[PDB]
Amino acid sequence: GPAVGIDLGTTYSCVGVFQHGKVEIIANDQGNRTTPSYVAFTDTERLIGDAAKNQVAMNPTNTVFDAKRLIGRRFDDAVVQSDMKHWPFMVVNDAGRPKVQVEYKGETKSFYPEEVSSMVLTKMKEIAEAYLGKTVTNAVVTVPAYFNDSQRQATKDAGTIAGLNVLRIINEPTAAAIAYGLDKKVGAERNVLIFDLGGGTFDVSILTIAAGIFEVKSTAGDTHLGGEDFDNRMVNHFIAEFKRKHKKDISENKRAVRRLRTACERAKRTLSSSTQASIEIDSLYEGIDFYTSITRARFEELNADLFRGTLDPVEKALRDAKLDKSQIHDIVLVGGSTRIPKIQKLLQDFFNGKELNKSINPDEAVAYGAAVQAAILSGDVTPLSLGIETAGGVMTVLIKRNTTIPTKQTQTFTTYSDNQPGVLIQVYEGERAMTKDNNLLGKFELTGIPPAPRGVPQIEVTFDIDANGILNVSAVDKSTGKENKITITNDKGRLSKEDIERMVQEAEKYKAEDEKQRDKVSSKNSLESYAFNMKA
Ligand SMILES: O=C(O)c1cncc(-n2cccc2)c1
Ligand SMILES: [K+]
Repeated sequence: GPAVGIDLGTTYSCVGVFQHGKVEIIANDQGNRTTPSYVAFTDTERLIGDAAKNQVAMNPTNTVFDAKRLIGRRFDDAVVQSDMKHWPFMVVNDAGRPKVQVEYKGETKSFYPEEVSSMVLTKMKEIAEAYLGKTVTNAVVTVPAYFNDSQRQATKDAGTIAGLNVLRIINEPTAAAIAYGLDKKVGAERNVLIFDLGGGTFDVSILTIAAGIFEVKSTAGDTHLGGEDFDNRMVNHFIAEFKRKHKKDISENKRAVRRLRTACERAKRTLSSSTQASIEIDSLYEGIDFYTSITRARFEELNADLFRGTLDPVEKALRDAKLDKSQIHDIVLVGGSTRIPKIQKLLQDFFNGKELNKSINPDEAVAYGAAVQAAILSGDVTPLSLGIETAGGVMTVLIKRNTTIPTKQTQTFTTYSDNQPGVLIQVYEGERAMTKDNNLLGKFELTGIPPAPRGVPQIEVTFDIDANGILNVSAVDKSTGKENKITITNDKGRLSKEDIERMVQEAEKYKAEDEKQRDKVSSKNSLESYAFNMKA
Protein backbone atom coordinates (compact mmCIF):
# COMPACT_ATOMS: atom_id res chain seq x y z
CA GLY A 1 0.00 0.00 0.00
CA PRO A 2 1.64 3.18 -1.27
CA ALA A 3 2.58 6.31 0.63
CA VAL A 4 0.82 9.68 0.53
CA GLY A 5 1.95 13.26 0.02
CA ILE A 6 0.20 15.78 2.27
CA ASP A 7 0.19 19.57 1.95
CA LEU A 8 -0.52 20.74 5.52
CA GLY A 9 -1.37 24.38 4.62
CA THR A 10 -2.10 27.34 6.92
CA THR A 11 -5.80 27.54 5.97
CA TYR A 12 -6.46 24.42 3.82
CA SER A 13 -4.82 21.00 3.44
CA CYS A 14 -4.59 18.57 0.56
CA VAL A 15 -3.70 14.91 0.12
CA GLY A 16 -2.44 13.13 -2.97
CA VAL A 17 -1.42 9.65 -4.03
CA PHE A 18 0.59 8.33 -6.94
CA GLN A 19 -1.11 5.04 -7.89
CA HIS A 20 -0.70 3.10 -11.17
CA GLY A 21 1.26 5.82 -12.95
CA LYS A 22 -1.12 8.70 -12.11
CA VAL A 23 -1.27 11.27 -9.28
CA GLU A 24 -4.74 11.52 -7.79
CA ILE A 25 -5.87 14.24 -5.39
CA ILE A 26 -8.32 12.65 -2.98
CA ALA A 27 -11.65 14.32 -2.15
CA ASN A 28 -12.91 14.40 1.48
CA ASP A 29 -16.27 13.05 2.83
CA GLN A 30 -18.15 16.13 1.41
CA GLY A 31 -16.40 15.75 -2.00
CA ASN A 32 -13.82 18.53 -1.61
CA ARG A 33 -10.27 18.04 -2.98
CA THR A 34 -9.02 20.41 -0.21
CA THR A 35 -9.97 20.38 3.52
CA PRO A 36 -9.96 23.45 5.84
CA SER A 37 -7.20 23.28 8.51
CA TYR A 38 -9.81 23.80 11.28
CA VAL A 39 -10.28 21.71 14.43
CA ALA A 40 -13.48 22.65 16.28
CA PHE A 41 -14.23 21.49 19.80
CA THR A 42 -17.70 21.48 21.32
CA ASP A 43 -19.69 20.18 24.28
CA THR A 44 -20.11 16.81 22.51
CA GLU A 45 -17.57 16.10 19.81
CA ARG A 46 -14.33 16.99 18.04
CA LEU A 47 -14.79 18.48 14.56
CA ILE A 48 -12.06 18.44 11.88
CA GLY A 49 -12.14 19.95 8.40
CA ASP A 50 -15.26 21.17 6.62
CA ALA A 51 -17.67 20.50 9.49
CA ALA A 52 -15.35 22.50 11.77
CA LYS A 53 -15.05 25.42 9.31
CA ASN A 54 -18.85 25.24 8.73
CA GLN A 55 -19.60 25.84 12.49
CA VAL A 56 -17.10 28.75 12.92
CA ALA A 57 -19.90 31.32 13.23
CA MET A 58 -21.48 29.37 16.11
CA ASN A 59 -18.34 28.41 18.07
CA PRO A 60 -15.52 30.84 17.25
CA THR A 61 -13.89 30.60 20.69
CA ASN A 62 -13.46 26.81 20.42
CA THR A 63 -12.69 26.57 16.65
CA VAL A 64 -8.91 26.53 15.91
CA PHE A 65 -7.16 27.46 12.65
CA ASP A 66 -3.81 29.04 11.65
CA ALA A 67 -1.96 26.47 13.77
CA LYS A 68 0.81 26.57 11.17
CA ARG A 69 1.48 30.10 12.54
CA LEU A 70 2.31 28.76 16.01
CA ILE A 71 3.98 25.48 15.13
CA GLY A 72 7.56 25.39 16.36
CA ARG A 73 7.61 28.89 17.88
CA ARG A 74 8.19 30.43 21.29
CA PHE A 75 5.10 31.84 23.08
CA ASP A 76 6.95 35.21 23.31
CA ASP A 77 7.69 35.25 19.52
CA ALA A 78 6.63 38.63 18.02
CA VAL A 79 4.65 36.88 15.23
CA VAL A 80 2.88 34.78 17.87
CA GLN A 81 2.15 37.81 20.03
CA SER A 82 0.72 40.03 17.29
CA ASP A 83 -1.09 37.14 15.51
CA MET A 84 -3.14 36.56 18.69
CA LYS A 85 -4.87 39.96 18.32
CA HIS A 86 -6.86 38.45 15.44
CA TRP A 87 -7.69 34.94 16.73
CA PRO A 88 -11.07 34.48 18.46
CA PHE A 89 -9.53 31.48 20.25
CA MET A 90 -7.27 31.61 23.28
CA VAL A 91 -3.47 31.25 23.32
CA VAL A 92 -1.64 30.78 26.62
CA ASN A 93 1.91 30.57 28.00
CA ASP A 94 2.89 27.08 29.17
CA ALA A 95 6.60 27.31 30.04
CA GLY A 96 7.32 29.51 27.04
CA ARG A 97 5.31 27.34 24.66
CA PRO A 98 2.11 28.31 22.82
CA LYS A 99 -0.91 26.15 23.60
CA VAL A 100 -4.37 26.82 22.18
CA GLN A 101 -6.90 26.62 25.00
CA VAL A 102 -10.45 25.45 24.35
CA GLU A 103 -13.42 23.90 26.16
CA TYR A 104 -14.04 20.29 25.11
CA LYS A 105 -17.02 18.46 26.68
CA GLY A 106 -17.39 20.68 29.71
CA GLU A 107 -13.72 20.53 30.71
CA THR A 108 -11.04 22.96 29.55
CA LYS A 109 -8.28 21.42 27.38
CA SER A 110 -4.96 22.83 26.06
CA PHE A 111 -3.17 21.60 22.92
CA TYR A 112 0.23 22.25 21.40
CA PRO A 113 0.31 23.40 17.74
CA GLU A 114 1.71 19.96 16.86
CA GLU A 115 -1.38 18.33 18.36
CA VAL A 116 -3.76 20.63 16.47
CA SER A 117 -2.01 19.93 13.19
CA SER A 118 -1.87 16.22 14.04
CA MET A 119 -5.66 16.17 14.12
CA VAL A 120 -5.60 17.70 10.62
CA LEU A 121 -3.17 15.00 9.50
CA THR A 122 -5.54 12.46 11.08
CA LYS A 123 -8.35 13.72 8.82
CA MET A 124 -6.17 13.68 5.68
CA LYS A 125 -5.08 10.17 6.68
CA GLU A 126 -8.68 8.93 6.98
CA ILE A 127 -9.58 10.70 3.72
CA ALA A 128 -6.89 8.77 1.88
CA GLU A 129 -7.82 5.57 3.71
CA ALA A 130 -11.45 5.91 2.60
CA TYR A 131 -10.27 6.51 -0.98
CA LEU A 132 -7.63 3.80 -1.01
CA GLY A 133 -9.55 1.17 0.98
CA LYS A 134 -6.47 0.37 3.07
CA THR A 135 -4.60 1.71 6.07
CA VAL A 136 -2.10 4.42 5.13
CA THR A 137 0.99 4.96 7.27
CA ASN A 138 3.82 6.26 5.11
CA ALA A 139 3.60 9.92 4.13
CA VAL A 140 5.69 12.83 2.89
CA VAL A 141 4.56 16.15 4.40
CA THR A 142 5.61 19.57 3.11
CA VAL A 143 6.63 22.79 4.90
CA PRO A 144 7.38 26.37 3.85
CA ALA A 145 10.94 26.69 2.57
CA TYR A 146 11.73 29.27 5.33
CA PHE A 147 10.94 26.77 8.14
CA ASN A 148 13.72 26.26 10.74
CA ASP A 149 14.69 22.78 11.99
CA SER A 150 12.42 23.30 14.99
CA GLN A 151 9.36 23.95 12.80
CA ARG A 152 10.14 21.00 10.51
CA GLN A 153 10.54 18.71 13.57
CA ALA A 154 7.27 20.08 15.05
CA THR A 155 5.46 19.26 11.74
CA LYS A 156 7.02 15.76 11.74
CA ASP A 157 5.88 15.33 15.39
CA ALA A 158 2.30 16.21 14.34
CA GLY A 159 2.47 13.51 11.66
CA THR A 160 3.96 10.90 14.06
CA ILE A 161 1.23 11.67 16.67
CA ALA A 162 -1.28 11.14 13.85
CA GLY A 163 -0.04 7.59 13.27
CA LEU A 164 2.00 8.58 10.22
CA ASN A 165 5.52 7.48 9.41
CA VAL A 166 6.99 10.68 7.90
CA LEU A 167 9.38 9.41 5.19
CA ARG A 168 10.75 12.93 4.58
CA ILE A 169 9.96 16.64 5.14
CA ILE A 170 10.29 18.66 1.90
CA ASN A 171 9.80 22.35 1.10
CA GLU A 172 6.56 23.44 -0.51
CA PRO A 173 8.30 25.21 -3.47
CA THR A 174 10.34 22.05 -4.23
CA ALA A 175 7.25 19.77 -4.21
CA ALA A 176 5.59 22.26 -6.58
CA ALA A 177 8.58 22.01 -8.94
CA ILE A 178 8.51 18.21 -8.65
CA ALA A 179 4.80 18.25 -9.58
CA TYR A 180 5.73 20.05 -12.83
CA GLY A 181 8.70 17.78 -13.53
CA LEU A 182 11.20 20.65 -13.61
CA ASP A 183 13.88 18.32 -12.23
CA LYS A 184 13.58 16.12 -15.37
CA LYS A 185 14.33 18.88 -17.87
CA VAL A 186 17.72 18.51 -19.55
CA GLY A 187 20.25 21.31 -20.02
CA ALA A 188 22.39 23.23 -17.57
CA GLU A 189 21.11 24.42 -14.21
CA ARG A 190 17.67 26.04 -14.10
CA ASN A 191 16.41 28.82 -11.87
CA VAL A 192 12.75 28.40 -10.86
CA LEU A 193 10.62 31.05 -9.20
CA ILE A 194 7.69 29.73 -7.14
CA PHE A 195 4.93 32.35 -6.77
CA ASP A 196 2.73 30.95 -4.00
CA LEU A 197 -0.35 33.03 -3.08
CA GLY A 198 -2.80 31.16 -0.78
CA GLY A 199 -5.88 32.28 1.16
CA GLY A 200 -3.72 33.91 3.86
CA THR A 201 -0.01 33.69 2.95
CA PHE A 202 2.29 34.84 0.11
CA ASP A 203 5.66 33.15 -0.51
CA VAL A 204 8.20 33.67 -3.30
CA SER A 205 10.97 31.10 -3.61
CA ILE A 206 13.85 30.83 -6.08
CA LEU A 207 15.41 27.40 -6.71
CA THR A 208 18.20 26.05 -8.97
CA ILE A 209 17.68 22.50 -10.45
CA ALA A 210 20.64 20.59 -12.02
CA ALA A 211 20.96 16.78 -12.17
CA GLY A 212 17.73 16.42 -10.07
CA ILE A 213 19.09 18.40 -7.06
CA PHE A 214 17.24 21.53 -5.61
CA GLU A 215 18.91 24.44 -3.78
CA VAL A 216 16.65 27.19 -2.44
CA LYS A 217 18.55 30.40 -3.29
CA SER A 218 16.06 32.88 -1.82
CA THR A 219 12.71 33.24 -0.08
CA ALA A 220 10.56 36.36 0.23
CA GLY A 221 6.90 37.02 0.80
CA ASP A 222 4.21 38.35 3.14
CA THR A 223 2.82 35.94 5.75
CA HIS A 224 -0.36 38.03 6.18
CA LEU A 225 -1.46 38.54 2.57
CA GLY A 226 -3.88 36.25 0.75
CA GLY A 227 -7.18 35.89 -1.06
CA GLU A 228 -9.09 36.68 2.16
CA ASP A 229 -7.58 40.24 2.04
CA PHE A 230 -9.00 40.64 -1.50
CA ASP A 231 -12.37 39.46 -0.10
CA ASN A 232 -12.06 42.03 2.74
CA ARG A 233 -11.61 44.87 0.19
CA MET A 234 -14.81 43.72 -1.59
CA VAL A 235 -16.67 43.58 1.75
CA ASN A 236 -15.75 47.16 2.75
CA HIS A 237 -16.60 48.46 -0.72
CA PHE A 238 -20.08 46.94 -0.59
CA ILE A 239 -20.61 48.07 3.02
CA ALA A 240 -20.00 51.66 1.89
CA GLU A 241 -22.08 50.98 -1.24
CA PHE A 242 -24.90 50.01 1.15
CA LYS A 243 -24.31 53.05 3.35
CA ARG A 244 -24.23 55.38 0.30
CA LYS A 245 -27.44 53.92 -1.30
CA HIS A 246 -29.39 53.02 1.93
CA LYS A 247 -27.99 55.38 4.66
CA LYS A 248 -27.51 52.17 6.73
CA ASP A 249 -24.23 50.80 8.12
CA ILE A 250 -24.69 46.98 8.18
CA SER A 251 -21.40 46.30 9.95
CA GLU A 252 -22.85 46.16 13.47
CA ASN A 253 -24.92 43.15 12.38
CA LYS A 254 -22.58 40.12 12.48
CA ARG A 255 -24.74 37.73 10.37
CA ALA A 256 -25.23 40.49 7.72
CA VAL A 257 -21.45 40.92 7.33
CA ARG A 258 -20.86 37.17 7.06
CA ARG A 259 -23.45 36.79 4.28
CA LEU A 260 -21.75 39.69 2.50
CA ARG A 261 -18.28 38.13 2.91
CA THR A 262 -19.70 34.87 1.55
CA ALA A 263 -21.19 36.65 -1.45
CA CYS A 264 -17.86 38.39 -2.01
CA GLU A 265 -15.75 35.19 -2.15
CA ARG A 266 -18.20 33.75 -4.66
CA ALA A 267 -17.94 36.85 -6.92
CA LYS A 268 -14.15 36.88 -6.72
CA ARG A 269 -14.26 33.33 -8.11
CA THR A 270 -16.55 34.53 -10.88
CA LEU A 271 -14.23 37.47 -11.65
CA SER A 272 -11.50 34.98 -12.57
CA SER A 273 -13.54 33.81 -15.53
CA SER A 274 -15.99 36.70 -16.08
CA THR A 275 -15.69 40.48 -16.29
CA GLN A 276 -18.66 41.10 -13.99
CA ALA A 277 -20.22 39.34 -11.03
CA SER A 278 -23.55 39.75 -9.30
CA ILE A 279 -24.41 40.30 -5.66
CA GLU A 280 -27.90 38.96 -4.85
CA ILE A 281 -28.57 39.10 -1.10
CA ASP A 282 -32.13 39.06 0.27
CA SER A 283 -32.95 41.25 3.26
CA LEU A 284 -29.34 41.96 4.10
CA TYR A 285 -29.96 44.74 6.65
CA GLU A 286 -33.22 46.16 8.13
CA GLY A 287 -35.24 44.34 5.40
CA ILE A 288 -33.39 46.04 2.51
CA ASP A 289 -32.44 43.67 -0.31
CA PHE A 290 -28.93 44.16 -1.75
CA TYR A 291 -28.85 43.40 -5.47
CA THR A 292 -25.87 44.81 -7.33
CA SER A 293 -22.78 44.05 -9.40
CA ILE A 294 -19.01 44.46 -9.45
CA THR A 295 -16.84 44.49 -12.55
CA ARG A 296 -13.41 42.90 -12.61
CA ALA A 297 -12.11 46.42 -13.25
CA ARG A 298 -13.63 47.68 -9.92
CA PHE A 299 -12.32 44.50 -8.22
CA GLU A 300 -8.79 45.19 -9.58
CA GLU A 301 -9.06 48.83 -8.35
CA LEU A 302 -9.99 47.69 -4.79
CA ASN A 303 -6.84 45.50 -4.69
CA ALA A 304 -4.47 47.67 -6.77
CA ASP A 305 -1.89 48.13 -3.98
CA LEU A 306 -2.17 44.43 -2.99
CA PHE A 307 -1.81 43.10 -6.55
CA ARG A 308 1.14 45.33 -7.61
CA GLY A 309 2.68 44.78 -4.14
CA THR A 310 3.36 41.07 -4.92
CA LEU A 311 6.12 42.12 -7.39
CA ASP A 312 8.19 43.50 -4.45
CA PRO A 313 8.83 40.02 -2.89
CA VAL A 314 9.55 38.92 -6.44
CA GLU A 315 12.23 41.66 -6.68
CA LYS A 316 13.68 41.00 -3.22
CA ALA A 317 14.11 37.31 -4.03
CA LEU A 318 15.83 37.95 -7.36
CA ARG A 319 18.09 40.32 -5.44
CA ASP A 320 18.92 37.90 -2.60
CA ALA A 321 19.54 35.16 -5.18
CA LYS A 322 21.77 37.55 -7.19
CA LEU A 323 19.82 36.91 -10.37
CA ASP A 324 18.30 39.12 -13.03
CA LYS A 325 14.68 38.45 -13.91
CA SER A 326 16.04 37.48 -17.33
CA GLN A 327 17.77 34.50 -15.65
CA ILE A 328 14.59 32.76 -14.43
CA HIS A 329 13.84 29.70 -16.58
CA ASP A 330 10.50 28.62 -15.07
CA ILE A 331 7.74 30.33 -13.09
CA VAL A 332 5.31 28.10 -11.15
CA LEU A 333 1.92 29.49 -10.04
CA VAL A 334 0.79 27.99 -6.72
CA GLY A 335 -2.22 28.83 -4.61
CA GLY A 336 -5.80 29.56 -5.57
CA SER A 337 -5.35 33.31 -5.62
CA THR A 338 -2.89 32.90 -8.48
CA ARG A 339 -5.95 32.30 -10.68
CA ILE A 340 -6.82 35.99 -10.43
CA PRO A 341 -6.30 37.32 -13.98
CA LYS A 342 -4.59 40.48 -12.72
CA ILE A 343 -2.07 38.55 -10.62
CA GLN A 344 -1.19 36.50 -13.69
CA LYS A 345 -0.72 39.54 -15.96
CA LEU A 346 1.38 41.53 -13.46
CA LEU A 347 3.81 38.65 -13.04
CA GLN A 348 3.79 37.95 -16.78
CA ASP A 349 4.35 41.61 -17.66
CA PHE A 350 7.17 41.82 -15.12
CA PHE A 351 8.81 38.82 -16.82
CA ASN A 352 8.54 40.28 -20.35
CA GLY A 353 5.85 37.92 -21.58
CA LYS A 354 7.28 34.63 -20.26
CA GLU A 355 4.68 31.87 -20.11
CA LEU A 356 3.61 30.71 -16.66
CA ASN A 357 3.55 27.10 -15.43
CA LYS A 358 -0.07 26.82 -14.26
CA SER A 359 -1.64 23.73 -15.87
CA ILE A 360 -1.84 21.80 -12.55
CA ASN A 361 -4.56 22.98 -10.15
CA PRO A 362 -2.51 25.53 -8.18
CA ASP A 363 -4.48 24.55 -5.06
CA GLU A 364 -3.26 21.00 -5.53
CA ALA A 365 0.18 21.20 -7.02
CA VAL A 366 2.05 21.05 -3.72
CA ALA A 367 0.30 17.90 -2.53
CA TYR A 368 0.81 16.53 -6.07
CA GLY A 369 4.57 17.00 -5.94
CA ALA A 370 4.55 15.69 -2.38
CA ALA A 371 2.84 12.58 -3.80
CA VAL A 372 5.45 12.16 -6.53
CA GLN A 373 8.08 12.23 -3.82
CA ALA A 374 6.20 9.80 -1.54
CA ALA A 375 5.98 7.12 -4.24
CA ILE A 376 9.65 7.69 -5.04
CA LEU A 377 10.76 7.16 -1.46
CA SER A 378 8.18 4.34 -1.30
CA GLY A 379 9.09 2.39 -4.46
CA ASP A 380 26.78 15.49 -17.16
CA VAL A 381 28.00 18.17 -14.67
CA THR A 382 30.25 18.44 -11.56
CA PRO A 383 28.40 17.15 -8.43
CA LEU A 384 30.01 19.72 -6.05
CA SER A 385 31.85 23.04 -6.37
CA LEU A 386 35.65 23.06 -6.46
CA GLY A 387 37.98 25.64 -4.99
CA ILE A 388 40.94 26.40 -2.75
CA GLU A 389 41.56 27.78 0.73
CA THR A 390 42.34 31.47 0.79
CA ALA A 391 43.51 33.41 3.84
CA GLY A 392 41.16 32.66 6.72
CA GLY A 393 40.09 29.14 5.77
CA VAL A 394 37.73 30.69 3.24
CA MET A 395 36.35 28.73 0.29
CA THR A 396 37.27 30.43 -2.99
CA VAL A 397 35.40 28.67 -5.78
CA LEU A 398 37.01 28.16 -9.17
CA ILE A 399 34.49 25.68 -10.67
CA LYS A 400 30.89 26.36 -9.58
CA ARG A 401 28.55 23.34 -9.09
CA ASN A 402 26.48 22.08 -12.11
CA THR A 403 29.33 23.23 -14.45
CA THR A 404 29.57 21.09 -17.63
CA ILE A 405 32.52 18.70 -18.18
CA PRO A 406 35.22 18.82 -19.49
CA THR A 407 35.99 22.29 -18.16
CA LYS A 408 39.14 24.28 -17.42
CA GLN A 409 39.14 27.40 -15.26
CA THR A 410 42.00 29.55 -14.00
CA GLN A 411 42.34 32.37 -11.45
CA THR A 412 45.28 34.45 -10.20
CA PHE A 413 46.07 34.61 -6.49
CA THR A 414 48.63 36.44 -4.37
CA THR A 415 50.38 36.26 -1.00
CA TYR A 416 48.83 37.45 2.30
CA SER A 417 52.11 38.08 4.20
CA ASP A 418 55.15 40.06 3.02
CA ASN A 419 58.02 38.04 1.56
CA GLN A 420 55.91 34.92 1.61
CA PRO A 421 58.26 32.15 0.40
CA GLY A 422 55.44 29.82 -0.63
CA VAL A 423 51.74 29.14 -0.87
CA LEU A 424 50.05 25.96 0.28
CA ILE A 425 47.36 25.02 -2.23
CA GLN A 426 44.47 23.11 -0.68
CA VAL A 427 41.74 21.79 -3.01
CA TYR A 428 38.26 21.48 -1.52
CA GLU A 429 34.82 20.18 -2.41
CA GLY A 430 31.64 21.80 -1.19
CA GLU A 431 29.19 24.73 -1.11
CA ARG A 432 29.93 26.11 2.36
CA ALA A 433 31.78 29.39 2.83
CA MET A 434 34.52 28.00 5.12
CA THR A 435 36.78 25.15 4.01
CA LYS A 436 36.37 23.46 7.41
CA ASP A 437 32.72 22.84 6.47
CA ASN A 438 33.85 21.37 3.11
CA ASN A 439 35.66 18.24 1.86
CA LEU A 440 39.45 18.29 1.47
CA LEU A 441 40.48 16.72 -1.82
CA GLY A 442 44.26 17.30 -1.94
CA LYS A 443 47.13 19.53 -0.91
CA PHE A 444 50.39 20.61 -2.47
CA GLU A 445 53.02 23.28 -1.84
CA LEU A 446 54.23 25.93 -4.25
CA THR A 447 57.58 27.12 -2.93
CA GLY A 448 60.51 29.26 -3.99
CA ILE A 449 58.49 32.45 -4.40
CA PRO A 450 60.74 35.54 -4.77
CA PRO A 451 60.30 37.76 -1.70
CA ALA A 452 58.03 40.75 -2.22
CA PRO A 453 55.35 42.91 -0.52
CA ARG A 454 51.98 41.18 0.11
CA GLY A 455 49.73 41.17 -3.01
CA VAL A 456 52.67 41.51 -5.45
CA PRO A 457 53.51 37.80 -6.20
CA GLN A 458 51.25 36.28 -8.88
CA ILE A 459 50.13 32.65 -8.51
CA GLU A 460 47.98 31.14 -11.26
CA VAL A 461 46.00 28.15 -10.04
CA THR A 462 44.22 26.17 -12.78
CA PHE A 463 41.44 23.62 -12.25
CA ASP A 464 41.24 21.16 -15.16
CA ILE A 465 38.56 18.44 -15.36
CA ASP A 466 38.79 15.97 -18.23
CA ALA A 467 35.66 14.07 -19.30
CA ASN A 468 36.24 11.12 -16.93
CA GLY A 469 36.03 13.50 -13.98
CA ILE A 470 39.79 13.47 -13.37
CA LEU A 471 40.48 16.80 -11.69
CA ASN A 472 43.99 18.23 -12.18
CA VAL A 473 45.05 21.26 -10.13
CA SER A 474 48.25 23.18 -10.92
CA ALA A 475 49.87 26.38 -9.65
CA VAL A 476 52.54 28.38 -11.50
CA ASP A 477 54.67 31.09 -9.90
CA LYS A 478 54.16 33.80 -12.58
CA SER A 479 57.52 35.43 -11.79
CA THR A 480 59.59 32.25 -12.50
CA GLY A 481 57.48 29.64 -14.30
CA LYS A 482 57.95 27.19 -11.38
CA GLU A 483 54.92 24.89 -11.21
CA ASN A 484 53.29 22.11 -9.22
CA LYS A 485 50.24 19.96 -9.81
CA ILE A 486 48.02 17.43 -8.06
CA THR A 487 45.84 14.83 -9.78
CA ILE A 488 42.64 13.97 -7.89
CA THR A 489 41.27 10.47 -8.62
CA ASN A 490 37.56 10.50 -9.54
CA ASP A 491 36.26 7.75 -7.23
CA LYS A 492 33.04 6.35 -8.79
CA GLY A 493 30.10 6.42 -6.36
CA ARG A 494 32.18 8.27 -3.76
CA LEU A 495 29.17 10.55 -3.25
CA SER A 496 25.61 9.34 -3.48
CA LYS A 497 22.78 11.43 -4.87
CA GLU A 498 21.70 11.98 -1.26
CA ASP A 499 25.24 12.96 -0.25
CA ILE A 500 25.07 15.96 -2.63
CA GLU A 501 21.65 16.91 -1.14
CA ARG A 502 23.02 17.02 2.45
CA MET A 503 25.88 19.37 1.36
CA VAL A 504 23.45 21.57 -0.59
CA GLN A 505 21.00 21.61 2.34
CA GLU A 506 23.66 22.58 4.89
CA ALA A 507 24.63 25.54 2.70
CA GLU A 508 20.89 26.35 2.55
CA LYS A 509 20.49 26.14 6.35
CA TYR A 510 23.51 28.37 7.05
CA LYS A 511 23.48 30.61 3.93
CA ALA A 512 23.21 33.68 6.14
CA GLU A 513 26.01 32.70 8.53
CA ASP A 514 28.04 31.85 5.43
CA GLU A 515 27.12 35.19 3.82
CA LYS A 516 28.50 37.28 6.68
CA GLN A 517 31.65 35.14 6.85
CA ARG A 518 32.38 35.67 3.13
CA ASP A 519 32.05 39.48 3.72
CA LYS A 520 34.37 39.63 6.79
CA VAL A 521 37.59 38.55 4.93
CA SER A 522 39.16 41.11 2.51
CA SER A 523 41.70 38.58 1.07
CA LYS A 524 40.47 38.91 -2.56
CA ASN A 525 42.32 35.65 -3.46
CA SER A 526 45.35 35.76 -1.13
CA LEU A 527 47.01 32.41 -0.30
CA GLU A 528 48.79 31.53 3.03
CA SER A 529 51.58 28.91 3.61
CA TYR A 530 49.72 26.80 6.22
CA ALA A 531 46.41 24.97 6.48
CA PHE A 532 44.03 27.32 8.32
CA ASN A 533 42.01 24.49 9.93
CA MET A 534 45.08 23.12 11.76
CA LYS A 535 46.30 26.37 13.40
CA ALA A 536 46.07 26.97 17.17
O1 LIG B 1 -9.08 31.21 -4.33
C1 LIG B 1 -9.23 32.18 -5.15
O2 LIG B 1 -8.84 33.38 -4.97
C2 LIG B 1 -9.90 31.89 -6.47
C3 LIG B 1 -10.02 32.91 -7.41
N1 LIG B 1 -10.61 32.75 -8.62
C4 LIG B 1 -11.10 31.52 -8.92
C5 LIG B 1 -11.04 30.42 -8.08
N2 LIG B 1 -11.60 29.17 -8.48
C6 LIG B 1 -12.34 28.92 -9.64
C7 LIG B 1 -12.72 27.60 -9.68
C8 LIG B 1 -12.20 26.98 -8.51
C9 LIG B 1 -11.53 27.95 -7.80
C10 LIG B 1 -10.43 30.62 -6.83
K1 LIG C 1 2.49 22.11 3.79
